[PDB]
Amino acid sequence: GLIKSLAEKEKQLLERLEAAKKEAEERVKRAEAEAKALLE
Amino acid sequence: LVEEALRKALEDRYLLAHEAYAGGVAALVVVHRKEVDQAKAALSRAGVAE
Amino acid sequence: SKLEAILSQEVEAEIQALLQEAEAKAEAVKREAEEKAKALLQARERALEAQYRAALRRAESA
Repeated sequence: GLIKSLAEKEKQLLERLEAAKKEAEERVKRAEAEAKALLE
Repeated sequence: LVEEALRKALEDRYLLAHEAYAGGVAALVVVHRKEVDQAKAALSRAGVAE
Repeated sequence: SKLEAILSQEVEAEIQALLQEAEAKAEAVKREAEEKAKALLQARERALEAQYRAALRRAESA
């Protein structure tokens, strides 16, 4: 019944996953920007 | 007895907790969600109740 | 725990997968643009030159 351990790790990871998604979309949005410019 | 049921299913991939209140200890098994059937089943073999 | 170790590595592999996914979608965006821009420019150059060749024709014809 290690509790603490398992009850910290699940938080730490989670907000790292959240963050991943943001940086991720940004890359698409970068190419989107470039897409916009290149036509414009 | 339950601990044995759990031990067989869960191994060590559970960390197994109890807190007293007299007349027994209110108990938790924490397992992965994935491990859940095996854990519930350990209770089932035992006849211990939620 | 060993228990949380698996949770860590699992979540982390999703982090890695999102970024990777994103890159491919970015390329896909990228590749639209390239073709599109090119595709716009040719046809309208094309058209003007025909409107040129035809324009002089009428001139000459006068």
